[PDB]
Amino acid sequence: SPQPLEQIKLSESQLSGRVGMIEMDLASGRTLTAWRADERFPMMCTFKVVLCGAVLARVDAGDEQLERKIHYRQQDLVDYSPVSEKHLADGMTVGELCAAAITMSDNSAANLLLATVGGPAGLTAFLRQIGDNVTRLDRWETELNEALPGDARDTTTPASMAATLRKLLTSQRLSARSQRQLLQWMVDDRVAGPLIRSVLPAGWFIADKTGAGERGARGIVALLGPNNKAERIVVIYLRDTPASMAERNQQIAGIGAALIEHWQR
Ligand SMILES: OC[C@H]1O[C@H](O[C@H]2[C@H](O)[C@@H](O)[C@H](OCCCCCCC3CCCCC3)O[C@@H]2CO)[C@H](O)[C@@H](O)[C@@H]1O
Repeated sequence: SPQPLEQIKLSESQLSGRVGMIEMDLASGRTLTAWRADERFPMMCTFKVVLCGAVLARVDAGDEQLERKIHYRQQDLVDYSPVSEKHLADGMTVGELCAAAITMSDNSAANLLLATVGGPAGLTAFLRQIGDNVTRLDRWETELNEALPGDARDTTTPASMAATLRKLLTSQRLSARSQRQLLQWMVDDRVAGPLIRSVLPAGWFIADKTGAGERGARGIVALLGPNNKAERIVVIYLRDTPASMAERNQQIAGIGAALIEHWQR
């Protein structure tokens, strides 16, 4: 592998798309590697980590309970609802909805939770309240994945998303238990977690949320480190590439390979 920056460049030229990337020390917030870190990218499903952050802040404040059962109707469901479509009769707890959103990328679960936090405008207000003045959610699932060229809606930057994920996981803005829960939901990702582990060297920690949208948009926010520890936040977004899903996945994996190969840095 080339050095990470060189691999990222190669990825842009092979994908004919824009890559944005940041590697950040989880403990200190040190930015180690940055590429287009201040450019906008569609969040896609990665927004669901922030969403569950807002939910947990409500729980901490006594305005919400993870146990609270939410009942919903079929008319409420949107495209890709693998868990929520199974519980029309019996409902799902707020905590179950969070797990379905982060671990199983359930879109209707995400919308149900969005309802509880004041919708896209409420989640955006929450971002401002934790000092993220860049990330914005404007739409619900699934329109938020539209990824129109140049459209600022539903976007973040690698730098903002990394800083925000660090704030949610470690800054004591959330309670100890809530920080632990948000981390655990990312540890439990079923969409990409088990696949990533299958290709990581022994000893490497992974927790993640992945996202996918239109026009090539792909992304991952992750915690990664050797010695079974979450040492770094890695945020990678791709946009405006015509490439196959498989090659987008491979290119993201290649940037990861470069990070691992050149870790001691
Ligand atoms: O010397 C370091 C290591 O080099 C190789 O490991 C390879 C591994 O065999 C390959 O499968 C992976 O591909 C990359 C897999 C990454 C998967 C996605 C990563 C995510 C996580 C963070 C967010 C972005 C993407 O590269 C590493 C590093 O070369 C050797 O196989 C391994 O024995 C050795 O310990």
